[PDB]
Amino acid sequence: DFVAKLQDNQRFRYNEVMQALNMSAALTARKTREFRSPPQEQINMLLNFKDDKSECPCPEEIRDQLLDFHEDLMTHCGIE
Amino acid sequence: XXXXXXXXXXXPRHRAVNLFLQGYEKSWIETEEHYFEDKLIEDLAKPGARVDPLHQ
Repeated sequence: DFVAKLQDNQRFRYNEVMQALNMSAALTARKTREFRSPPQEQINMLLNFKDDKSECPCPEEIRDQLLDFHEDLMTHCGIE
Repeated sequence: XXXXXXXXXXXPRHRAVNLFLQGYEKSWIETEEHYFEDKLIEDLAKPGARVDPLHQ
């Protein structure tokens, strides 16, 4: 379910940023991640929130559900 | 001089879930999430009743 909610959201943010183009000098830096950066480091960099803030994309809703599931895993294990 | 300088200057579906679980096990679980290295040895030395368990 997490990947189902993440992949479509990534594709949606890519399509939205492509319709609202606003061609500039930073759009290429933003869109190099889509072509370059194979899926391994792509998922590595789009899945990082343990500090206060990183370069996490717009789907912030799934971050909270991932935190809840991680706490559920911790309490299923011996971690208090 | 400025003119000279200017002249000089002019001259698909399950790969995503597999990679997700890989990244999760790589950077989400082993991130220092437990503290047992003192309680374990502390209760492992109590001879509640010889030789202690830690001594064994």
